[PDB]
Amino acid sequence: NATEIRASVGKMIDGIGRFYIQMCTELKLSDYEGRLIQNSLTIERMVLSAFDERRNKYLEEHPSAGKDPKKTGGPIYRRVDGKWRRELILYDKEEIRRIWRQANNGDDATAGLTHMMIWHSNLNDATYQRTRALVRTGMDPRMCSLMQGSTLPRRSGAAGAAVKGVGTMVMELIRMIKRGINDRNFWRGENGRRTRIAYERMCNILKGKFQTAAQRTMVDQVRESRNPGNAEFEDLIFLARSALILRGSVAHKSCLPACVYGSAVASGYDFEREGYSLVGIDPFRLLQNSQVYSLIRPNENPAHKSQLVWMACHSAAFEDLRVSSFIRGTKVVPRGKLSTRGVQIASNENMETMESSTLELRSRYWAIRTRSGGNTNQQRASSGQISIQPTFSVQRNLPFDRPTIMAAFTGNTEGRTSDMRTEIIRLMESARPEDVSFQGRGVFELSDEKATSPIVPSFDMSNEGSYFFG
Amino acid sequence: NATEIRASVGKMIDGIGRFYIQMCTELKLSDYEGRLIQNSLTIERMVLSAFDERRNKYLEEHPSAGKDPKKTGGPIYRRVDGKWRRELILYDKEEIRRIWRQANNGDDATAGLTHMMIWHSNLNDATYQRTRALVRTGMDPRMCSLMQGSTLPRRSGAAGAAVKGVGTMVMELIRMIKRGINDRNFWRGENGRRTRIAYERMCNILKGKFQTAAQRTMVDQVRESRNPGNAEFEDLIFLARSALILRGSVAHKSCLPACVYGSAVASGYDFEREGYSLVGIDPFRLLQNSQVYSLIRPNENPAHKSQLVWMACHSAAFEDLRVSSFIRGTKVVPRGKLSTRGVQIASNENMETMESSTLELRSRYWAIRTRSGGNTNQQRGRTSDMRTEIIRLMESARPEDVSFQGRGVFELSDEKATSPIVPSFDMSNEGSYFFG
Amino acid sequence: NATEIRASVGKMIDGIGRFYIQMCTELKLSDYEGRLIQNSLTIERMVLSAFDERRNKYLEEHPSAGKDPKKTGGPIYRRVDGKWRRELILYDKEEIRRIWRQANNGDDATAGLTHMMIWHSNLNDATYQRTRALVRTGMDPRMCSLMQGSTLPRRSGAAGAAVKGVGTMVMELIRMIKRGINDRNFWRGENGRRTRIAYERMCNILKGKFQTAAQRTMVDQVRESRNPGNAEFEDLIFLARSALILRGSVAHKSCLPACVYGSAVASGYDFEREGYSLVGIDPFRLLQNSQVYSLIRPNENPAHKSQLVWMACHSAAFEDLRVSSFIRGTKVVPRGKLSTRGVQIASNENMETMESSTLELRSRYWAIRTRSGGNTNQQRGRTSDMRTEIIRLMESARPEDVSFQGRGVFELSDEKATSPIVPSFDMSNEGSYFFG
Amino acid sequence: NATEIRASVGKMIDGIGRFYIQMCTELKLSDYEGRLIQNSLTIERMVLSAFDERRNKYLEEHPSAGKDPKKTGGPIYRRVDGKWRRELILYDKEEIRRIWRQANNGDDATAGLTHMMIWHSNLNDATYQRTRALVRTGMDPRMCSLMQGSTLPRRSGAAGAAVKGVGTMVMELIRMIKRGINDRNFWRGENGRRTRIAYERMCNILKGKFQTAAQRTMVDQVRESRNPGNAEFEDLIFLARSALILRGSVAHKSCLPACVYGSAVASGYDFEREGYSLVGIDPFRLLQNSQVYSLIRPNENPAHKSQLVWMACHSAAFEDLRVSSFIRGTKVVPRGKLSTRGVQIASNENMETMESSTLELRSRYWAIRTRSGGNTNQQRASSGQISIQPTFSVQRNLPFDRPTIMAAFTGNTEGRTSDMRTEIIRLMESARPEDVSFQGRGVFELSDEKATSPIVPSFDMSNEGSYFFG
RNA sequence: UUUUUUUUUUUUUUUUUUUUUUUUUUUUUUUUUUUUUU
RNA sequence: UUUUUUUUUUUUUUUUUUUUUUUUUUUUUUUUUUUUUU
Repeated sequence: NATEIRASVGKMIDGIGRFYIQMCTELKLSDYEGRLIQNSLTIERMVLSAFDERRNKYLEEHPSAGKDPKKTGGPIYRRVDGKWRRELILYDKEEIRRIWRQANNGDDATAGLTHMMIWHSNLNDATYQRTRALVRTGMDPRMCSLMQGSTLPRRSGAAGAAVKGVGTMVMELIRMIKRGINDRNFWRGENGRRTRIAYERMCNILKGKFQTAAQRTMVDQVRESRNPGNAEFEDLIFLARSALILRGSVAHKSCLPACVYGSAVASGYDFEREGYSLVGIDPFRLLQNSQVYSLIRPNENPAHKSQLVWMACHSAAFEDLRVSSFIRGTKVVPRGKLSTRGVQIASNENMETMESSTLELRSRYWAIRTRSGGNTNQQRASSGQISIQPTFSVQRNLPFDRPTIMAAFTGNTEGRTSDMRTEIIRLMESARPEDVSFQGRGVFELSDEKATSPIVPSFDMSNEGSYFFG
Repeated sequence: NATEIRASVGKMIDGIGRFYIQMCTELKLSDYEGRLIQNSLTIERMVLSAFDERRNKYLEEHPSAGKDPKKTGGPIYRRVDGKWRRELILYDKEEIRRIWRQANNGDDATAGLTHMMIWHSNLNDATYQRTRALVRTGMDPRMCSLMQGSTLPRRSGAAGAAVKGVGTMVMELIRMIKRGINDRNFWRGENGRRTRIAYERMCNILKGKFQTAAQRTMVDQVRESRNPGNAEFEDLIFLARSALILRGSVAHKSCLPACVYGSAVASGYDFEREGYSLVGIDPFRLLQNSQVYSLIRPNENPAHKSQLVWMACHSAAFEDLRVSSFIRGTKVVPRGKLSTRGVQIASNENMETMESSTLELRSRYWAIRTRSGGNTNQQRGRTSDMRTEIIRLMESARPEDVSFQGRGVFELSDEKATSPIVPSFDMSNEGSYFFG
Repeated sequence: NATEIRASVGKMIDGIGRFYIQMCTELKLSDYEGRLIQNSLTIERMVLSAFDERRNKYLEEHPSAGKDPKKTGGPIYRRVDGKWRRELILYDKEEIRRIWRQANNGDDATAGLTHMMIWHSNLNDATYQRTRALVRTGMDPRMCSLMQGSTLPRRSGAAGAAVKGVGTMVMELIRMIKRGINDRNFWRGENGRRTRIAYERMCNILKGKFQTAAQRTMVDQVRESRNPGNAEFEDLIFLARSALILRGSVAHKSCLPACVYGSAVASGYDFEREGYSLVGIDPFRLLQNSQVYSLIRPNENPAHKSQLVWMACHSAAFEDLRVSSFIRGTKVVPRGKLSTRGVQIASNENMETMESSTLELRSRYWAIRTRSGGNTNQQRGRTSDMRTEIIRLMESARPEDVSFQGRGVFELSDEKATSPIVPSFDMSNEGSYFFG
Repeated sequence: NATEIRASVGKMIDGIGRFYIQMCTELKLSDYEGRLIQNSLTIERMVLSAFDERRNKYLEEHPSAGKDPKKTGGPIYRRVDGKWRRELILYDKEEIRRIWRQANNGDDATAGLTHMMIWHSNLNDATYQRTRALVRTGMDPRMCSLMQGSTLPRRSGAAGAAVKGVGTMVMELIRMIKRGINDRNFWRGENGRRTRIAYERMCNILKGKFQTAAQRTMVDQVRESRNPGNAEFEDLIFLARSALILRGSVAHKSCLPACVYGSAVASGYDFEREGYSLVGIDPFRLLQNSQVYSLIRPNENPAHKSQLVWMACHSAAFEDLRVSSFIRGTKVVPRGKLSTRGVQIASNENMETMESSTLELRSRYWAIRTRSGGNTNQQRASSGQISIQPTFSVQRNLPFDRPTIMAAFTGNTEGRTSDMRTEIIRLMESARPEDVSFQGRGVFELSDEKATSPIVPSFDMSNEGSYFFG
């Protein structure tokens, strides 16, 4: 059943919106100031810093960074008669802990935490990607497309684990492998057992993420190494560059600004009654009647800022630019010529230059965002019979597929790293930049609610560039 | 003597046909509607749901699935002036229990039950095979050929046990082994004793099914493990992949549609007098003058549907395609390019698109279907030592060894197995593989 | 350092004595009634029934035994002008929980709980030993001497675990082994893991209790059996009958009546300041100026009752009678001819016959009670190979080997263990055996 | 609790009495004829022949003995104006089966069957004992005292098994041993397994019956012989002659004539309400107001017949004659000079000589009949310590009882047949014909109901003879 | 001439996947900024 | 200087027993009668 999931997510987002309402009440902010992305961003880093129970425990025993008992940051932006001023207001965690507890009807609301931290990961992926760490591990900077959910820490649950990219897992596992190579950390102690456990948990997340059997089997084989040394490093680099084309089925969770939920809840649009969805039309239509204000530099233009905000909201920064333009209806400028900077404001930037203005989020069309992959790799061992059974008593031969009969019996087991790299190469050669994907699905219009009739897009606009970076 | 067996099976099928006659009388169906496979299929799931005494006892204590006191399903298809309509008519078990009791002259007729449930297993094997469960147990999907009688539950008797495939038994035993591994279920209690008993019963069924001494001995030694753990899992997987070539002597019971028997009985062809057989010419000649109507989708073609129905009737879906074509006289299309779907109709499919038409069951020739193995086998401490002889026998095996010496395909006009004709195919590599 | 342990035990017993003072205040009992053992006994079963959190949780889900929400028993004995009357006054646990919490300065005082439950175990061992269970497990009734701390449940900590006898652990482990033999209880579930854990905890307690390397090694090897069946049963019976002579180093915790502590605390003798000890002179000198009243049957004599009470207080019921007589200065009658019964009074006994009188606890001498073994041990693939060395050590053992060299019995007037006097008994065979 | 057992036995005897009422109704017998022991005796052999399901199955496949489809015997005695006549009326089993089924409220009433068959065993033991079979097995005729419950077949349950004597079990086991010696009957077949099972069931019944540990252990040891040959024969004969003095705790079930229950039930004395007991005062007071008529030969005297009937009712034929006389208040004549014959009438005896008269069952006193033994054997291994533990740290010896320490360790196990016969002989020598038993219990008066105050009997009447046979 | 046993929740939307899927903590990092520098 | 874990019904009439204890069938016997006879 899907009604229960819809009711649960509706209750969750209703609690989130009511917490936004109460923060607006408590902060004594104006109507316009309640529609600013920066305030929600700072408040949500406060949120994560209050539920980072692991870091809370680590910092209680580590009283450093000067005045840091329980309070961090808090750069609240406020309006005086047109001008803007930032105040470093410090909030302790504990009162906000209870205000959450009262906001979700006595519950912890950790799922909502996962969605906000994923949405921060989405905005981070949209704005800046780290080839710095990608080459710190030595991997080439060609794979920036697989840094989805990179900023997400381990503390997130299965829902958070679903949206993390393959390359994010590759980076996380190489970090552990390099740490275990630097020092003899895999001893029989509890630390070794726990890092082992986290390792197989991340690995079965990986093998769940993939779709074709060959990569799943080679990930299974990679596990057989009890002592991760150097060979597994290139093994999993080969895994990553195979996933470049043999991409994993990674979900795309549609989270929206802290305000958008608050404005919707304030108007009385209860999500529990009519139901809510995270993949369907829902986050699209809530943005159809949403007003958002944002802060812009004197050199920054708002036209690219709105498009980057739409990137961050719908996590489409790693998609084809042409498709995003089609849903937008307007051309989406790649990051090469974006005359804008990061959404977040540096702590040293002055305030006389800063100017607030609206953001455009309206899109002409809407589409479903499933956690599926492209259809192209379909040529190997077609599932079929190997033996036959005599039904009629007729003097005839019994056809046996002998060369596979030896293959099943071989000797011990089967499957290797380079052996399977051979089929990786074969499949890559079979792959073409022409294979059309997502057959049977199309882009839909806003006026339709039940997915009745789509329109098939068709682009012949040469080589405008389907590459957000470079 | 063979006359007594023939008389018994003739009486049984006569009772079955008379029950078909009475259901036709009671359902107020027309002559054409009495020749529909779907009606017989639904009625026979009603049959199994009425004699599933174990499930009856389990569901009486488990009142779930909404309105389910005694009645399940019942999608009866009916004609209005060319068009078709399904009615969800619910029948309770008990009245049909007594109608059976009166249909077999006061007897339970459990053997007939076994043949109908086997025929459902035959149609299921013909239509869809489950690599889903085959890989749920982790076994590779290369052995779909040994899923014969897979849908058959344990409740069937020895006659039902004869036709179940080796792979079906492998799946059933691995299920029990995994259940005993998940929890400490082999205690000295009655449950452990009874599952133990069922285990040796299934195992001596297995060792009866095989023919060569080596596999019988290794099955004997697999029994010596009082605690089935993980090693026996690969042991019996090796047994299965050895039976891939060293196939077991599994019977092929020739059951026919619920209607075919009813039409034959209605015409007055008493089977007790002239005798009946389940392996010989009998089910062939009854189909020589049988008319069958069936329901077909607007995209489905009837040409492949008739061949699939012949598969289901004669359980030849696991045989060589070339031989089935020879008896048919027409080419039999493998499942790779069958532009058809399952015979059974989904509960949500609309009725304006559905169209009824005849099915062809005539075959140019007839052949005996014995429960023997290929002549190639006659030409040829732990489990691994015997695995060595398994490997050497597999190496000795060739894809050239001709089997079934001294037997041939026969013509319809002959009744006493007088003179056959030797077939000979040189048509390259058309493909002797129904799947793939 | 030993000062911290002395301060801790002094604080603990001071809290216990202050709780006794407050119960005397709250119960409105007279001065004489505050010196009765029966009242303290009933109050301390109330104590254990209030901290038996496991049983509290088990009984909250199990509302049986009629009126048993939170209150059990409570047979308070009171005096009217010489005569005696029992009232079944029921006290709930929770208020006494907070009165404890206020009695130990906001602490739970679980250690004191361990000492009171051990002292109940000491009195139980002094009064009655169960050959009933000893033969329920089938072990012979010759080993009644190793039933020390038998009544102690698992809930006690390491201090409680120290005083439990070897035979008590043998009984507890055989109970678990028989339970695991009756049903397949060692599955991979959490229950099996937890019983496994309790098993190695009890086993390393066992191997800590022993002194010679051979028995420690054979206990180590008994662990190697992942599935405890029947062989381990006789293996650990052999372990027990080896510990009959190769005794384990089991402590003897010197706990005293609930009143004795209360009278001492009431007089103002703070134990924190001057320090307190559980093994040294301390419990001896507190009894040198302690007055105790007790209830006696019209047929029971008080002379044997006082000696049995001294047994219960100092846990000397399993020691040689001659030594206990030497410290007493008077002959100690063995249980064979004790014309007395159990200290506790049956729920049906009438009250007109019951008579209260003093008890004598004065002893002429005092001695240290260490958790060591006899000096005789220092003078000296499977389980059977080590059983061979067990047999040869038993043969090397003699009933003549004198133990405890370098230590002696001391006089009361000395406080710092200056000069002892060596005892010497030549009084034939008076009988060094409390039972039989 | 004892109330439930009392209610169950009361319901059972109420059903029995109501069945007696209905048989009196159906047989068209007079009031006097309903108080005849012979009619109840014949009817109860009909009862056992109707529930002997094993024999029913054996005789259905064995149609012999002429006219014997379902009907056996049935010598009903009737009065014509003073004279007596027997009619061989044949009743089939099945209708009486349903009349029972309706008499116990839809139940089978097998327990009542056990009590009636035990009461037949009691009367048989009172009247005639078989030294014929006792010497057929070769055992001497000195042990006629242990033939209690000898006629009881195996079909009885645990309640029936409790009252069977030790010698009865000895005879039953020797029969099986001789059968297994004559032919190789202990094969691995089902028959051998089932006779094995019956063997250990009879043996743990035996070891439950005994009281002293030595005989229990030697019975345990006798079991260790997987192939019962000749040695076990003398082994169990030694067991029997040891039980001659070391008697087993065998119960004495107090069943009464078929009529006595019927007369009590007919008068309206419901046993369910006031409760009923099988060991206490109950069967005594029901006989205090019971009238019984019986058939007597022209040479037989009724005075000894009444005493023999009291023997049969209370199963006191194996007790001391002096005690039975004390409860009677009149001298009880031993079987040596009883000028009477068996209660049952031979099939050929004429009817002109037969005369009916009353029977006396009144007793001056009453006593409890427990399933306990005599107190005398109490001198062997007095349960006591073997080791000591040092409580005080004193320089002293550690007393160890070494000769028993070797005995526990010995080598393998311990206990034999002749080895234990040695302690049998020692105990027999310690036994005396003077040891008084049953201390703390006494004979009671009729007027008391709650066992308040007894009177101690004392006999100094020389050697009148405490031996019913000889 | 070879045979009707029952043990705690499954399945006809469909033909080779999906299963209604989840808050763990170990010795110093990061919002001056967008692909280097430590 | 060595430590509070919980898994389906027990126990203070009392000191070494008792445990509220149960319808299985395998090849020919027995009521002339009470200790022989086959």
